[PDB]
Amino acid sequence: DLPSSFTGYFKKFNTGEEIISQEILNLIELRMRKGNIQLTNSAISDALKEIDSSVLNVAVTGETGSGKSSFINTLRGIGNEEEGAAKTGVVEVTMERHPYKHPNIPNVVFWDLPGIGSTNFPPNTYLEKMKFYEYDFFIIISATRFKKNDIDIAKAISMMKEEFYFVRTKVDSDITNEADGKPQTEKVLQDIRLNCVNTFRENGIAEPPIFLLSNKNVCHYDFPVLMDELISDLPIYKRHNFMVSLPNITDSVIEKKRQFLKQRIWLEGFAADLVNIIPSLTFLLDSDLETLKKSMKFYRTVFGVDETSLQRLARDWEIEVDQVEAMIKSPAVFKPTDETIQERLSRYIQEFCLANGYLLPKNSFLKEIFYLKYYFLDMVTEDAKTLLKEICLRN
Amino acid sequence: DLPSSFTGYFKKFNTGEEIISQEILNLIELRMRKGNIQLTNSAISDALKEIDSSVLNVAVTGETGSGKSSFINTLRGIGNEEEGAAKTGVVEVTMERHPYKHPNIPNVVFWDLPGIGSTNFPPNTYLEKMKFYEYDFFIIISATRFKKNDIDIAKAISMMKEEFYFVRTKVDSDITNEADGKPQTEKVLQDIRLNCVNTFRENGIAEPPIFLLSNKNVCHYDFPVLMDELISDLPIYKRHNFMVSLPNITDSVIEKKRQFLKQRIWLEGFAADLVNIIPSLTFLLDSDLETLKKSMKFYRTVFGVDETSLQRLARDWEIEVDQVEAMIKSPAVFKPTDETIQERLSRYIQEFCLANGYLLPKNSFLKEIFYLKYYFLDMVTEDAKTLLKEICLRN
Ligand SMILES: Nc1nc2c(ncn2[C@@H]2O[C@H](COP(=O)(O)OP(=O)(O)NP(=O)(O)O)[C@@H](O)[C@H]2O)c(=O)[nH]1
Ligand SMILES: Nc1nc2c(ncn2[C@@H]2O[C@H](COP(=O)(O)OP(=O)(O)NP(=O)(O)O)[C@@H](O)[C@H]2O)c(=O)[nH]1
Ligand SMILES: [Mg+2]
Ligand SMILES: [Mg+2]
Ligand SMILES: [Mg+2]
Ligand SMILES: [Mg+2]
Repeated sequence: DLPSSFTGYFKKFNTGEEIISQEILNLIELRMRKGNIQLTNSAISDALKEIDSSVLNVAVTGETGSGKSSFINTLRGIGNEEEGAAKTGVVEVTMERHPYKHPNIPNVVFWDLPGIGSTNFPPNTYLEKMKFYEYDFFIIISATRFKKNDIDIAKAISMMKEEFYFVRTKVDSDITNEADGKPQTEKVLQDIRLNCVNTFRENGIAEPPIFLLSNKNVCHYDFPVLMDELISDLPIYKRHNFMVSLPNITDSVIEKKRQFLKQRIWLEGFAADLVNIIPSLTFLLDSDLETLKKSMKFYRTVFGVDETSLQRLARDWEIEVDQVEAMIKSPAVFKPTDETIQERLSRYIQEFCLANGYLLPKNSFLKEIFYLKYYFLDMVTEDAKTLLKEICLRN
Repeated sequence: DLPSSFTGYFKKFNTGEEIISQEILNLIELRMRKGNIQLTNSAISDALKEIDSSVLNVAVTGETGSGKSSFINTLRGIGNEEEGAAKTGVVEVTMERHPYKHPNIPNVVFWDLPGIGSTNFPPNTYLEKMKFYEYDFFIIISATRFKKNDIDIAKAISMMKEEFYFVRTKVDSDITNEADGKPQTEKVLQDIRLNCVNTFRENGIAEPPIFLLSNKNVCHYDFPVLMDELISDLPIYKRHNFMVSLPNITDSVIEKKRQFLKQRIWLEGFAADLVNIIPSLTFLLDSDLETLKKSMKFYRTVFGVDETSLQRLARDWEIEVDQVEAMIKSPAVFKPTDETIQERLSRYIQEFCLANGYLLPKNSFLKEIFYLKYYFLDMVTEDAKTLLKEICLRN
């Protein structure tokens, strides 16, 4: 039956890839069996509302000149040259916090916090004037080893039953400087991980795990692990909003993004009344057409394959966007061509259903718009991996 | 007579533009009158030797993340991307000094000094392990206001009868952040100059003058004044080597460079035996031809009009060097063209002497090579100003 099926699509994903908890999924299944379409749709819409309305506030504290402002621009996927991005080299020194919303996901805000050092208030008033209660978790950055200042902040955070994370930036510079001129014969990474703990263990018991990374190289070292760790500690419903905002550094992250978005499509489709009508018949409406345009540009912006991000492969090899656009099939979706869109989308739907079935029990179907979303999602995901390969060979 | 004339060319320059002191010029004039060509030439060659052999060691101390490493690359005229330049963002943290010679003037070495803060030794051993006696003068950098650490270093420097200079970097970021969003109605510069003194005056009496500048904008604010101030405090004979290494930020600096080089040409010409032979006759030798090539590429590298620096106008407007080379007459000197070089240099000499005479009393002349140097020097200087205009309109 339908209740059985909706429950199961959630099962093909991993336990850490759940867009919604098992507590609510069983609540939706229960309502569905009741037969009251009103309450069922409402519960699903509420779940979607909870996810979409979910706000994440990340507080970042750290000594000057470590890479925390560049760390803000890194996760946001923004260069250190833009005006909307955090000032990457220069430091504010306002004793005043400044928020930074994600360019694509406004519900994601990063806070650059003044180091306790150079604050003009006793740490008792430091934390209060900060308003740290509002944040979901803390990120602690240090360019070298973590000093007492940073450590004392950590202890307070741990004491308040909140999560914190130590981030050691500029690891690339250490390896380069230490290795420079020496023979070919990952020792630097091991020395730094101990050095951070050596200062920790001196005053602070039970040194926590520390992540060594480089804001200039998001794809290597412990950068991937940190993102994975942050999501797991976050509440189930909060993972969705944060996940899509993360940098597309690997195929795993890209695929993970696809998986979450796939579940949201499933949810959205179910929130809408199901039908007995097979898609790919007659023509689509302008309203549903515009909704696909908004959904498409949303998927493209998340996987960094949007026209704005298409500006940044043009600089990698000095190659115009058109040339970059040819590799991927994303931009060539809403392009005015002789081959109408009403006849083009009619083609996408047929290929998808023949290869993947209708995803639902016989005689039951999702609205046409939802099947197109799965197709686009798959298309953009594949494009992200294709674009990724070209990116990795350079720089 | 000849003694009278050699003395006078030095007089047409400013008192602060003297490549050599009045104490030695009078020594050269005395020897000349004696008639002993041996001692006279030797004295001049010694003067040239003293200047050329002159070594300058600049120690730079400062708290982390102010712009002192970028300050090293700024004066050297090197980007923050090169390997030979000081690591511009990242910080060494080796508790160990590192030298940086000028790319064109090896006798100019900049030292990035670890802040007293984070040194593991008492300041009594700090100064000693530093070996600060070797430096001619100190540059003190601070990204905001100067702390007790910096101030105590300053007091010790002042106490040792040595010159020091306070440099406040990143002033551009302060003005931008403070002005951001506000109406059109130089207040920021006045507030910072007092803030530096406010911390100074608290413990340190007689606040010294402080220079506000930006490593991202060498041409504006107090950057020009600092260079002028540094040279004046330096010993006469040491000015030459440092001057030519300085960034070509203004016409005044470029003209000043020309003036010093003009005096050196004069000296070099006099060190060589003078003749009764007029130049621009017959043909030049390959040895003198090669000497002109070395002297030309030397002048071009100083005024930043060399082929290496010609790479950096190509990025300003995305314009190939050839296009940049057309504006200036520097690169088109040693280009294989139908119009031989033996006939080309024969043209430069005639135009120069007709417009500027022989610079010496009747029947007396400098060697041909020296007149060509004056011509090239003038040509390169004019090219520097021409190139400067194109640079200033952009960025
Ligand atoms: N090699 C390397 N350099 C880095 C890294 N992160 C930052 N930097 C360097 O440090 C500068 C960035 O300073 P910034 O990020 O503002 O420091 P911060 O950690 O944000 N703290 P603050 O906000 O006090 O400055 C840049 O000039 C850049 O060269 C990194 O991961 N690797
Ligand atoms: N706006 C602005 N930013 C600057 C200036 N100087 C440096 N910066 C910024 O700060 C970083 C440079 O750090 P750096 O120069 O190494 O600091 P420093 O003063 O050399 N001291 P240290 O050697 O300890 O780092 C760059 O990322 C750059 O954005 C300046 O004059 N203006
Ligand atoms: Mg910041
Ligand atoms: Mg929490
Ligand atoms: Mg340095
Ligand atoms: Mg001195």
